[PDB]
Amino acid sequence: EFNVYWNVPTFMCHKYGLRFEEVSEKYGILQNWMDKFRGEEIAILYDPGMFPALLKDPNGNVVARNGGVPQLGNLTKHLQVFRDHLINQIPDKSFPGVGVIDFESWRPIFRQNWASLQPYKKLSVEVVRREHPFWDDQRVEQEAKRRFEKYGQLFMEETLKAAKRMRPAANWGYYAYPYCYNLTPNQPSAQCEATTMQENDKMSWLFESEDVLLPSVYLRWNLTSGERVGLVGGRVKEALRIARQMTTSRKKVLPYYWYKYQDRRDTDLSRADLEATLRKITDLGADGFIIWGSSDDINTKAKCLQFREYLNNELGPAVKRIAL
Repeated sequence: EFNVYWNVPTFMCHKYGLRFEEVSEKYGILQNWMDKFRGEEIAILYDPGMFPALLKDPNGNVVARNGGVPQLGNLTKHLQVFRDHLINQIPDKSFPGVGVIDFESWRPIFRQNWASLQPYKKLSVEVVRREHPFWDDQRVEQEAKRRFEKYGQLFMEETLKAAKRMRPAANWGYYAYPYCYNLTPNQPSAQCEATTMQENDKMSWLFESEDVLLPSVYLRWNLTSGERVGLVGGRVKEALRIARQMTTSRKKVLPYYWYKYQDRRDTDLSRADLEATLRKITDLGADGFIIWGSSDDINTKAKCLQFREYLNNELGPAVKRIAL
């Protein structure tokens, strides 16, 4: 089987009379009943509970939500808020659909918190310096890294188990794991960075307890045709690699797919990119893919009509002829 899921917030277009019934009626895409955003087929939860995170105010200041870094956070407070969000957004206890937890504040591996996520390393190190003024550099750094990676793990594993316990028939997964970093400043080519694969092997606690793996395979316009396919190919092969190593049960590989170029958001994917990239996901043996969209791209009547036009002339037909 191969299943395509609709995770575009087309519920925002319903007050103009566009209900997008053709998503499932003509193209065979799995869609929540009545085109609701959260329902029996799929539900995404953006930043749920109260994960420790570093936020920057408009005032300029750094706001540390629930500690900033996970070693300074309160798990029980996080877990109770996570409970309220889950209950409200997924009220049905027998929800059998794909459950996606979208949490992107920090990565659980200390090293992977580079570029814009560097402040998490800095503050982790800083706290240890405060407690131990005489410790040498190497020592402080090592201890900072062990505390971040222990509690980082703990926050992620305990939220997944709480979701699994309260909605035991759902297929749960974290958005964007496993990472690969191909065609990125850290790894210029189309293969995943070698250290990240080893780090993915070390994260068996995550991949063993999830049901679905969801690498994000968003295309960029400033790439050649072959690299757009290599971009997808690399990430999905990494996910399939992990999945066939898992021991507790079959894992599903459902890549997150966007119909806009991420570096050129006002341009929808060309027909040639849709075909080559959906053909690649299919050829590799993935179990399906999830079509996503942003609120900012269909928050007006004009944006809804144009999206609906793109859907019926290109996206829909491409999904039906290549994938279903």
